[PDB]
Amino acid sequence: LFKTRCLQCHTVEKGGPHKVGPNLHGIFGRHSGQAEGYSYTDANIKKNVLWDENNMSEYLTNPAKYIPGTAMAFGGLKKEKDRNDLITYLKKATE
Ligand code: HEC
Repeated sequence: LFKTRCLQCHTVEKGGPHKVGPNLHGIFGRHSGQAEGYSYTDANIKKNVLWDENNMSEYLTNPAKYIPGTAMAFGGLKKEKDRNDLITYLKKATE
């Protein structure tokens, strides 16, 4: 899932040297995009959007990825239940 869904930017482990989406590492009592990313440098962290929830279930279930209200163009994925397994994997990795 994560491998092709949401690998391009993100990671989950290791290095986080560069670029992209830094790794989420744990979405179960997180507040915003918070990791050893730098990158939240002008929004989300200041908002402090709590990630331990129900609205997230929907927001992550859909190709939308946003507890804070909004949007879409991660971009025509669609479907089913990729998030379920992903959040499962993060549970096993984190919890
Ligand atoms: C590359 C274009 C991305 C894809 C594909 C997905 N995400 Fe993402 N995400 C991306 C970045 C660069 C960041 C860091 C902050 C920023 O916007 O600069 C994020 C962050 C998140 C977060 C943390 C909360 C936040 O920072 O807003 C979550 C919970 C998240 N992303 C989830 C997520 C999921 C589940 C995706 C597909 C199933 C996904 N993202 C795709 C960049 C990109």
